Amino acid sequence: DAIAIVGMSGRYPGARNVREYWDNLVHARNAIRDIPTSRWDVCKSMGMLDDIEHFDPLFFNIPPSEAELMDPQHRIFLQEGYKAFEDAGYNARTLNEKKCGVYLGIMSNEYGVMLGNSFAIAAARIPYFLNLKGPAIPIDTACSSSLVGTHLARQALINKEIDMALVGGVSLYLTPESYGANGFVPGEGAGALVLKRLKDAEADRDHIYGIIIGSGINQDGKTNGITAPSAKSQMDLERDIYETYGIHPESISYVEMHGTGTGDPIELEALSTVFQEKTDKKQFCAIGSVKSNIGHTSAAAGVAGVQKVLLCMNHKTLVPTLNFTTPNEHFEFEHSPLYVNTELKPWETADGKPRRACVSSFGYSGTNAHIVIEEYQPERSALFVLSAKKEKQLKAYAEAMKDFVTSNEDIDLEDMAYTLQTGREAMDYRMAFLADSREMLIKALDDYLAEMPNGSIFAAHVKTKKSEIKLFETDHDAKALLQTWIEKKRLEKVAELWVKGLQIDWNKLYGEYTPRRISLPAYPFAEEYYWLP
Amino acid sequence: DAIAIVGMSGRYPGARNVREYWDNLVHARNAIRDIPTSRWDVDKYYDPVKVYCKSMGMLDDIEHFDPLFFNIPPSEAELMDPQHRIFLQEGYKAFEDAGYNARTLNEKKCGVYLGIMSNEYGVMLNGNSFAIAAARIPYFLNLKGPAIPIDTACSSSLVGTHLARQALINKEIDMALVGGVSLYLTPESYMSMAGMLSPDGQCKAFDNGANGFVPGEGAGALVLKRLKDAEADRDHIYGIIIGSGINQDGKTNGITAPSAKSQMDLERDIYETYGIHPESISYVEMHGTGTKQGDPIELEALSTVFQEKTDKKQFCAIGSVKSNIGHTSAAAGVAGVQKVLLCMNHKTLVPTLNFTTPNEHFEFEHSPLYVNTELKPWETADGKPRRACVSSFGYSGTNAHIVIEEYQPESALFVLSAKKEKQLKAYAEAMKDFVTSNEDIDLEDMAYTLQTGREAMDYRMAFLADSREMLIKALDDYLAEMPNGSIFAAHVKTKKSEIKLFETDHDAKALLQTWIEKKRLEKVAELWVKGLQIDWNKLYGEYTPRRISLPAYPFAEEYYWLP
Repeated sequence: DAIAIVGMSGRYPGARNVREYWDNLVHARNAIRDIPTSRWDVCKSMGMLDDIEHFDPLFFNIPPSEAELMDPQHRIFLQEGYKAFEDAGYNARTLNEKKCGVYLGIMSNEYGVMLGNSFAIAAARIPYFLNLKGPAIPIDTACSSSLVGTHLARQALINKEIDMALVGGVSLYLTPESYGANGFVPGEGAGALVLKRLKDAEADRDHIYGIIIGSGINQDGKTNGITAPSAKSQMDLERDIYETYGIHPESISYVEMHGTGTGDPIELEALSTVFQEKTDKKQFCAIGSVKSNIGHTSAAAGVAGVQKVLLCMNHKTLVPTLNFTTPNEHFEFEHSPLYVNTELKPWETADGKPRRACVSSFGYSGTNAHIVIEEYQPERSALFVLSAKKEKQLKAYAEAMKDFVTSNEDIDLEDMAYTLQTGREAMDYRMAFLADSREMLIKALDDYLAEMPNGSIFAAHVKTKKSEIKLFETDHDAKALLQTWIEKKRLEKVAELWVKGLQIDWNKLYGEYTPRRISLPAYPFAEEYYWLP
Repeated sequence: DAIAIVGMSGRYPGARNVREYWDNLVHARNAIRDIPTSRWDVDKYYDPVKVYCKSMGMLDDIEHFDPLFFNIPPSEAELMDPQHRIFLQEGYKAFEDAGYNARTLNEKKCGVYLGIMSNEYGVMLNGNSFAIAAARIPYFLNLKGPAIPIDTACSSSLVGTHLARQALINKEIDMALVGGVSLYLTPESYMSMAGMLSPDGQCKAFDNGANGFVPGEGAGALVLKRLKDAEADRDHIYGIIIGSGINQDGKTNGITAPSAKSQMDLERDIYETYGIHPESISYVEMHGTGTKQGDPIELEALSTVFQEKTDKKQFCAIGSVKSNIGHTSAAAGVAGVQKVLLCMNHKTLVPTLNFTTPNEHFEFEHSPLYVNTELKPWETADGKPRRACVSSFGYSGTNAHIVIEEYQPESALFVLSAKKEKQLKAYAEAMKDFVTSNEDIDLEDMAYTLQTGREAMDYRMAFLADSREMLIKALDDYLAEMPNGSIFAAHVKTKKSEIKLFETDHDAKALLQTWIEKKRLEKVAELWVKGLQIDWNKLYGEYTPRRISLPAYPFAEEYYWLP
């Protein structure tokens, strides 16, 4: 039935993550810049990612020398994909042998040619690293790729062929060669979503961004030139989805258009016509395109749009679409169900109905996709733990957490700790601390970073402390003592032992109030430069 | 009230005149060819996704001109836009078709309204302004009515027709020459595709596979008069204009998009103003350019206006000659009017081409309209004259629509002359072909037309005939230079002395005057060819024949292009 989106990660022009992405959208920021000479010597504009050469190959058990031979599209998605899992609150341990499919939108080979680097391998990186067992399939339907992938993952989950799916897209523009409405400006990006059956997501107590309640794909078929759109195919696609899944156009209040700024009028007419077949209501449905902010992120276009929509729903807020002064002459808005939203405003819904939105993505090869997303409506000291594979990254992790807590005054401290305990892998470099308030939490992380002694803070490298924790691992009364500590109160003791490498049973910390996993900052990868050898 | 069309001349793809035009229409011929390299290299501009059309309705010999005929120095001819040269010829011939000549047009209050929309030749060169294009004919023939070029794109010649009509009705002019001319000289201009052109190079009017138009070249002219004047002057009348109107699309979706509402208003207002019932109309020559969004809008508009007034179904045939010749742009209106007049004259409807399956966006079955693809009799009920409309819509949004009604009217001495002997020979050839092709020609009307409705120029021939066969034989004998005692020929400048006697002597003049009545044609003939002025009216007593359409001057085919 319904598919839950339980994890997301994103890296788009002007946005290193989904929180910056949201902030940029709220403030109507445009990330399009002139192409610098460090890329190539110069349309002279692009929605660019920063530091596309950066990778943490050691994290992924990849030899540094192999990293130079990897398409950065592979490298960046590997990172974003992984972070999507961590966002959902899953780790290497909990993913091991999971029937998780990987569906990766990808549509260019630039690095391989400039020079392992097949589409087939690009999709297979994450399954190989995490020991996943669902199929790994790259999808090249051009700009519809990530949304096509979403559809396929959706169908596999519903048929119970997999129990989880990582869907995503990645697009870089590396060469000069591969490169009011007047055409589009190319964008770069990488995004991933983690999908589950809704019933599983609720039983597993995942945090849920939203649910997919309908999706479809089809073809333009014979058009006037292979890259031209078909009004009829777009209409059929949208109609068939709404009819198959019992979705009334009146229930939809936002559509993230394909909206490349070429094509535009055909898309508008199609969607308008389909809506009007079912309702007389006027100007109820806002339309936008994040391509106005970040450019045309190609294979990653679908996932960029889906993430925008989920963020909108989560904040119950509609954000401006950009570059709109006067309506396209070829379409008449006044008596349409559609209106272009250029305001930052509250996303209003009537009588506690869940917000619904659509995302469209159409490819130059004629393969179309369209999905319908519905807002999800859900029914003392804590022990904070952090770890990373190097001390430098632990420090970066602490900074990321401090920024996050500073930015989010309403964070549930118990949920956050719980996520750090159960929703992250305990790696070799460790710190832990107690806090009973936001202020104490921020102070602790500050103290850690500034190296100001603080009696609530514990840190160790696990390999150094082996002899010191053995006393607890094998003896029966030591375990009983630890269990008494963790069953339950002293937390200081649990903390000291945990940072030294002792495995803790985090479940025992909680009698019949158990907190929930929430979205937190994911691993801060080492930012090492790798390019052509 | 009514405006009589009393003369016509046309030059379209596959048709050097309106007689070939008619033949091509009857036989359902498509004139659209691939563009030859002698025009430009399509391979150097062609891209299938640059130009994406390689086809055109082309005129032949666009470089040919007879500058000496028009008192133009040969060297100036190279500097003249061929659009000007071509119209200058076609206009002049329209007058001759009507049976008017330099003498009879001198100082006439004749307006000239010329559809023209392009400057290619002038640009290539870097005299050739639109203003001068329209003014050539007035300058040559000493006409005194206003000379105005009309550029409303593809509606140009039909807007000109409306303006000429209103001037004639308001008695500001006594005659009008209306026309249009379009050539496509460069890859650049024909090019603009803007998405306009068909990749298949056909105007698929009314068809579901309509995907743009193919550019066409053409030059056409009509001579208009008030009907009352046309009847008093005993003109031959092709048809009458009984209504016309022009308007604007206004604000559309894109300045080149059409407006359903404007087309409906245009047509409705015309019919209401002039008391024309849609049921009385049996053919419409559509704008019918074969564009995907344009065609269905035109159909729906016209259908709707007809349906407001009648429940009758499928009584009005629709077609578009653009299916035959391509989209002849500024000349589109005049080409359509000329088709309709020819249809009326022959009481015949002809096929519209490239029609396989009706446009999905319009349902014909319950329409007053049907697409005619048959060569068939144009039937009318009772006594009633046939009525037809022509529509022409421009890319700039200025529309025109006229309503034409069928007109229902209540030995001989043949003389020919040209400015050079070579052209006289060509004139004799054209007449022979005409007489051969037209087995029912009235010999007395024809002679009368050659006598009174053509200028006596310097190289002359004349002969007697009492039958078609005799006429054909004489012209054959003339052409073959094989002796015939009833054929006379001379160059007038050579014969001045042999004629003077009849110009100055009182008794000679009295003898010549008796001859004209004495019933002696041989004598009149010998003298006329030598340059003697003959009072042709004296040849006729109780019965005077009527002017009819004959082949016009066959211009020298001299090549002029860029200097």
